[PDB]
Amino acid sequence: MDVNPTLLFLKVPVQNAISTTFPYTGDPPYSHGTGTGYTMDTVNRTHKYSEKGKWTTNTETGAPQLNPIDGPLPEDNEPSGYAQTDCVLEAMAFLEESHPGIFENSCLETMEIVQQTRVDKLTQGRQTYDWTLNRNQPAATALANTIEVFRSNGLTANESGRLIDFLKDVMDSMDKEEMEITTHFKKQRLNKRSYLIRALTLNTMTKAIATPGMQIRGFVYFVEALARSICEKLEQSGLPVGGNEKKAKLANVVRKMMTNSQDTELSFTITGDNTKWNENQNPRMFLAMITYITRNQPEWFRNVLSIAPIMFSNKMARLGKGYMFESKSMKLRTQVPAEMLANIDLKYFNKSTREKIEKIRPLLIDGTASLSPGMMMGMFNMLSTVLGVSILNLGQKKYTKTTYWWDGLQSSDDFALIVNAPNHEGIQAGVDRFYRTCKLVGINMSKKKSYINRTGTFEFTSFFYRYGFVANFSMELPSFGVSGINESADMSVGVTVIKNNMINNDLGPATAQMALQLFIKDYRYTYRCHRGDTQIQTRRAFELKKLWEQTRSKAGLLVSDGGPNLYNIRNLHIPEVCLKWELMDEDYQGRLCNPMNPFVSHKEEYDAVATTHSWIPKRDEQMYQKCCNLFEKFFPPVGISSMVEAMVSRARIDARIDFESGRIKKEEFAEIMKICSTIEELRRQ
Amino acid sequence: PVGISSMVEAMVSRARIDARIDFESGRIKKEEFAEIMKICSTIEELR
Amino acid sequence: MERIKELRDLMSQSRTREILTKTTVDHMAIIKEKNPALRMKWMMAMKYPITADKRIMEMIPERNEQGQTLWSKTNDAGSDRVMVSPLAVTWWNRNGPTTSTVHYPKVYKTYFEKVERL
Amino acid sequence: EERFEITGTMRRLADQSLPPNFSSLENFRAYVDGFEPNGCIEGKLSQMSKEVNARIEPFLRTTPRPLRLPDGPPCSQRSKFLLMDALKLSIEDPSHEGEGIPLYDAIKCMKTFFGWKEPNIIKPHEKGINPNYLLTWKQVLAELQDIENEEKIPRTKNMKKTSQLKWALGENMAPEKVDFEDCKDVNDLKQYDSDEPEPRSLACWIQSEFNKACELTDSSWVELDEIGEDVAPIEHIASMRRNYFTAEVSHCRATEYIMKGVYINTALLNASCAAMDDFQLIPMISKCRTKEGRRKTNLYGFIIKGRSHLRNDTDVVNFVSMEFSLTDPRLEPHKWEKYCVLEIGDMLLRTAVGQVSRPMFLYVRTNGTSKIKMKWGMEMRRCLLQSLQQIESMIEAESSVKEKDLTKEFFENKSETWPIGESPKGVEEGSIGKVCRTLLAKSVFNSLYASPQLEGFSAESRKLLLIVQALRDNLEPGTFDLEGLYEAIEECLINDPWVLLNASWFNSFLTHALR
Amino acid sequence: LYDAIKCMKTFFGWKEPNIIKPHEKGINPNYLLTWKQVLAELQDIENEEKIP
Ligand SMILES: [Mg+2]
Repeated sequence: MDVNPTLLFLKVPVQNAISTTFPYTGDPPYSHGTGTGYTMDTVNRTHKYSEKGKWTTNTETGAPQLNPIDGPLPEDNEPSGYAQTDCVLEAMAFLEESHPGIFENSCLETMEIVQQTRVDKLTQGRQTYDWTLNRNQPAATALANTIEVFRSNGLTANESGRLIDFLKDVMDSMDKEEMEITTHFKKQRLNKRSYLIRALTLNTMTKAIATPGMQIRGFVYFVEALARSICEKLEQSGLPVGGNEKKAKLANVVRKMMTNSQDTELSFTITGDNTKWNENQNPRMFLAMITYITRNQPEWFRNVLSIAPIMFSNKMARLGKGYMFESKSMKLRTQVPAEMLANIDLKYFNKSTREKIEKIRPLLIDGTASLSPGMMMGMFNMLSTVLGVSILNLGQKKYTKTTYWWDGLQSSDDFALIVNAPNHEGIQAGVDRFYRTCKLVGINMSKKKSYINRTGTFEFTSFFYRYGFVANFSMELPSFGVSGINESADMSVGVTVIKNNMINNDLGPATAQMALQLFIKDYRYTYRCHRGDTQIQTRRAFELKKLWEQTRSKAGLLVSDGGPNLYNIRNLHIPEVCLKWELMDEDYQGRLCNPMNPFVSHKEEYDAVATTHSWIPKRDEQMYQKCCNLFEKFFPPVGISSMVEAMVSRARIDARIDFESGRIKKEEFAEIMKICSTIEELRRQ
Repeated sequence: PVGISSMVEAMVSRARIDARIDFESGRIKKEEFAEIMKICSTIEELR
Repeated sequence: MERIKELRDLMSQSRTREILTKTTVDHMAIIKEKNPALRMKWMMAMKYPITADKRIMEMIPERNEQGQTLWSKTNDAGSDRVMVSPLAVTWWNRNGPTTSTVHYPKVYKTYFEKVERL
Repeated sequence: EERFEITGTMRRLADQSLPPNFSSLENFRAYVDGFEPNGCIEGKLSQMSKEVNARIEPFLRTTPRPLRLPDGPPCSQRSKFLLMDALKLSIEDPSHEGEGIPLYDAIKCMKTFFGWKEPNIIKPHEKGINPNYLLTWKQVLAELQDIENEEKIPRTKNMKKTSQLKWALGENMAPEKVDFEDCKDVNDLKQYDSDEPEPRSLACWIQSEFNKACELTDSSWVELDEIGEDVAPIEHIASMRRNYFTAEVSHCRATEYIMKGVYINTALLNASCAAMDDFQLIPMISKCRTKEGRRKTNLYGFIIKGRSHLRNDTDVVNFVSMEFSLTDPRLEPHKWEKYCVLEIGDMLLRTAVGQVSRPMFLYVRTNGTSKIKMKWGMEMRRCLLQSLQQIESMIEAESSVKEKDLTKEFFENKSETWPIGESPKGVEEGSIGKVCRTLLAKSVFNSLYASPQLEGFSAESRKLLLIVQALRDNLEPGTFDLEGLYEAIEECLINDPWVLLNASWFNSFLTHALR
Repeated sequence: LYDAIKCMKTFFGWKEPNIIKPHEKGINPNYLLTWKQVLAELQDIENEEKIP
């Protein structure tokens, strides 16, 4: 017998054991695909789908900009950027009709937010492009740097607290011809044009395709904030709802389309996935959506929300760091940057790389590639969902005006569509009508990724529905191991980490019990705190056994005092000290918690009681400095070479150069070469 | 002292190290440092 | 001539010898572990990884019954704190002073209330 | 009164960030403000080409072809350490329990073998200096005896930085960084040629390696800690599932591989941060309780570490990996592409049917790893959780339809009912126990041979599986670009032996799935 | 030396040592200090970089 796990699916249906088709369950050790070559393919393909549109030269940027929208209808099934303003607005009009007040009410809620929201909020987030130092950085550091420039230039409104005021500074920053920053080391000077490029920049990383600047990020929040309040009011929107709360939505939409359905009426679900979602739908279209939502609203609110799409329609994509080269014989390697990829020769590259550079070079302006059409991944997730839902919305019996009708679920690019009709030809029609109505707003269903079957089974956001049941398994298990704070904390954290993965990440109990076991195993090994009754040898073995013998109620003892692990599914929310509180001996508890103890620090999102276990760990000179000072007598060297063989190598070079020019005699040259071979015979052994 | 080195060149090597450490911290004078370095070169010329 | 004769002297002392053959030219500037999980495992290997007030030396003994050292008079960063073995924490929890622990259910009420529901 | 203003640089961008025809944000604003729907969609639908459609090619029992696996020379072993070929020198270490010293555990193991021959090369590394691999092994044997010369015994060993070691660990093979201000014009300077990785064909060994991974051993490879007494109903069901599974996985080879993973990657990372610029000898150790139950230490071979001044998680540590084996490398040489194998001694096995002398080999290869890839190997116990969750999730699902928990039936059913393998006859079934170990082996190999090629093939094949499932459910399945899906699946099948077997496993299923 | 330490580690019953029947013609506190010194110096080997 040759073992073949896939033959399971002969007995078990694929939805039941879908858990077995996810190879890793956890982040793998590569996540490759964010090179400079990869960024230029995004820039090219983004234009290639949108290539029949109007080319303009930007007045402020001086950048070639493509506008595919209100452009020529597609005659092939390849991805089209050519959206249709009249169609988008109509989809958004019929949404507000089908959900009366949704926009007006959701604006009122968001007008409450935009004021109350604080600059503090902006520090939370992934990698950011820091335009201050022309690098990617942590979010909080990128803001501190940005306010330091805005403090140096007359832009002190940010120091009021609220976010809307920080934006008011970002607005005024564009109008200013100079932009100066005191970089503590040097006053640093950027002209209005070079500043504007960096304010509208997307930069690639090694931790998404590319992160945006700190200027643009502010507005993106308030837009997604509006896009949230909308999604919240839509049944079809799969965002931003919780874990088990979402499995319901799958059950609902089937139960809706299957109870009405009589004998005749067919029902097919299509497992949906939209192709090149970000590269097609154009910023100008999001501006068209926002302005239609915020009609009959105050101008200030309309404006702040309008800013994000505008910046994204004028944006530039920096090409990471650049290309790395290598000489075979010469044994060199050199990194040509992005800045000097425009002013560089084309003849050095390979066949695949040349064409990619020859296509993008028209767009290349100041070491950045102009990208007016499309977007960068996971930026307007929620707003893009509204647009998606607006096309699902147009599947009501009324809007179709036919014997076929549709409903389903949408969340960003992933979707699920249920089409009903009295016969097969009817279904085929309903599908086409959705597929094509989608093309008019820049939504290109992936024929490769997508498939269709009779209603009863489908997938949506990796929830695998099969006749009313969705399979239950965690797709990302966390480090079950020690946290490295101290005995007291790590226990709480470790036990908390498992509970949280059960409630959020849909982790099964049996798996959580084993998860708990592997934590405790690591915990006891790390802190040498193996149970008191065991025979294992460490330094602590003695102390813990002496305590074990002394102690009457041993179930009282904490795991860090050689006690038994009392945790299980039910307990995991309780702190250990609380859990075992009643079972502790009076004197043990007396010592464990006595705050006169020398271990706790200053006598006084994890929950831990302060005990003796709440301790704090730690963070010749003549003979190291003696070797380093003799190195200065040789160099008032080769990087990889050690100290002695970069000292003995400098000696023979000065020996043979002082022998030619005539500084030392034949006697004093022979003495150096003799001593230089006594040092080499001490090294080898 | 190093394992491979002979008795005399592990004795003459310890002398120059104590000579230049007692010259910095200031235990022996310029006269008593020059005398050690002179004698340490009379032992090396017999080897 | 004098600098190359001096290099032979330092290679006869076997401690200065192991600073010249190990250390690299690049890693002389550093003479002049982001992941805390390992850093802890690393430190728990050491004799004395835990820091405490100097009063510990008056409170718990230097060695236990088996003659294991519980603390050492070592230099800590900014003040007169000393280095302590995890043995000391266990030692305290079996021989320390007993104060009245009636106020801990009431100080950590926010935490303890999770037990009352179960 | 809140008051937000678009002027200057922003207004000119606002005016340029509109549809074509609109030259002014305020003009456009007015169009939208006073926009009312007039069947604009229904209109532009009729305007659009009928060649723009989503016609449904129906998926029949006849439409799906077997995946095309690439042609080329046979694929090579790329695992860090040996798997089924691995050999271990074992000591029974009863009285001393708990964390000891690995260096001495190794020397103690080494001293149980008195069959070392004059080492000679049996199958050399085509792209390597083979005499260096022999000298390195001699240096190990040498430096291990030199510890019994030292007045005071050391905690760890640091190998002397010889030529052969400096070579193998790639010392002074890192090319020089040249400021482009200096090397402006160089007339033989070409980019880091990310070559099309030359395609390889699926060899047999990968299946053999996996077959052996699913087997039981005479050794408990995992000893899991205690747990709170069960109270709630879920806790009783949970513990039942866990223990049943933990029982069948306990002695499975896959779990030995998990331990080999943890111990070696752990020991390599500790050395990589402790002795940064020393060539540390790092013994390849595991531990197990025997079938009678005595604590037994195992030495698989040695790893010598290079310089490890590690700044990033991606930063590399070069190492040499000398591993004992009984398997003759001349039987499947295509496997040992990356290895230079020596013949280093003879083992004697005086069995029931007489005396059997077998030769002992040493699979030596150059290799490297990073903090991220070491951590990966250190966290290989998650394979147990991944394996249990698959078993747990299936039971949860198969129970849903009946409404009653099937945990006990599944495991107690002493009839072999799960289709899990193939033979010349056809699909052979096995025990739930065989399924547990099979699913564990899968999680372990998924870790050991982790590649983006796998990630892709997993994701794209999943679609084709779910389509086939719909065909078996008689749910009139249909595709939109089926040839497109295949091209995406097959795009992942290049040279990785693991992803190639998984594709063979697919074709193997797809034939039986349509009957 | 190690055969002894290995034996010593099989016993986890060491009390705070006190004199039970003294040597009439001897300094008894010295006999107690010597035993404490043994226990002490045996643990100090597991402090040394290289074990003797
Ligand atoms: Mg989908």
